Amino acid sequence: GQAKAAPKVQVYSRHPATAGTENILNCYVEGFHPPKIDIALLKNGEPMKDVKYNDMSFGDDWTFQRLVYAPFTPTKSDVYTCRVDHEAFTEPQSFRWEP
Amino acid sequence: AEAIIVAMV
Amino acid sequence: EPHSVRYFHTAVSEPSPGVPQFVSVGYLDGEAFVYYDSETRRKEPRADWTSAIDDQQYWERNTRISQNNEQIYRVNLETLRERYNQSRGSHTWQRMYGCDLLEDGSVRGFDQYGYEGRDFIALDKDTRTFTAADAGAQITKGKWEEEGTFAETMKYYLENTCIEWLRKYVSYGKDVLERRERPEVRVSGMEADKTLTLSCRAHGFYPRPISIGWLKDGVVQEQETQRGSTVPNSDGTYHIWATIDVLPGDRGKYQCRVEHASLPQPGLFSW
Repeated sequence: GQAKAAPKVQVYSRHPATAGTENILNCYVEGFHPPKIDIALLKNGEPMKDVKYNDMSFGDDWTFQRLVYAPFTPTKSDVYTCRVDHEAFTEPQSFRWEP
Repeated sequence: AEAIIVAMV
Repeated sequence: EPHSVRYFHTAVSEPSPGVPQFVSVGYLDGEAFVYYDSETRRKEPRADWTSAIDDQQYWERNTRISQNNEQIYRVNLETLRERYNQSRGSHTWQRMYGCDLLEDGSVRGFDQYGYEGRDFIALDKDTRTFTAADAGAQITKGKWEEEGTFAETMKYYLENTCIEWLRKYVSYGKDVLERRERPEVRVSGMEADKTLTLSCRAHGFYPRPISIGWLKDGVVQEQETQRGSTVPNSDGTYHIWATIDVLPGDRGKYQCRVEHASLPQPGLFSW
């Protein structure tokens, strides 16, 4: 038919993490089609400030990818996640940053 | 630089 | 020494936030340098080296070309909606085309088209013919090969004009392409139900090619290794992780091995 491909998500920091050190949190969403999508970076469920978006791209199977990122300062107690809404998902899905 | 010719199907 | 220029086009009938009607991104060796969308309606850079292009008309010329693709792609989406007897709604038109310059100085070129995320038509630039996916694709393949001119013209662009520009881009961007950034590596772990999981993570290496794996007394543990795909950072660097499950006792036995053009010899890392 027409592709309905759901994405796979990785979350990771730019640098090895140190509690109290400025860093950048990354969320890589790949393998979706159609391109309409929603990607949000959450700190304990709250929206994070200064979130930035790379230019979308697609691969050889026509499915799309995006990098979403924001500066952050990780701690022992804070939970950072990536929330993704796409129509090949039955409901939005979360992905956790393991520090 | 992109190609000048248009691709029409 | 091998290189590529590739343009990624995307046209949708129904925009959504972060998805304009039409987007074109061009990449030099997998890194963005030029951008055009249907909102701003103009060519903008994505890399600083782009300031040396010296064609003067370049930015205005490529804007007009993009504005042409934007008009034509609208029309193609209507061609295909009606050709496939589909109703109006969310439809996707995508195209990728570009040239490579190989290690030996050889050239490749590509021009592949997709509709609804599936292969539609694609140029075989050495036979001057097209590979159609459908009976719908074939209509175009017939129209393109009967007239006999579009295949010739695209092959000329990919093999000459495209490569000619590639060589210039690669020269203008040498300090970016030829740079090297070493991975920041860290091994981490945690005990579950008497099983130690070792995680090795390489941060911010450039360029992209990398090798990562676990060694138990210097012996490669490839079967038990879980290695992720290379993912991008926001600065043009890359990221990768490799994991292995071990027995908590044989813990000193296990080392991570990172090999990368930025490091004169393998880096070796342990928890």
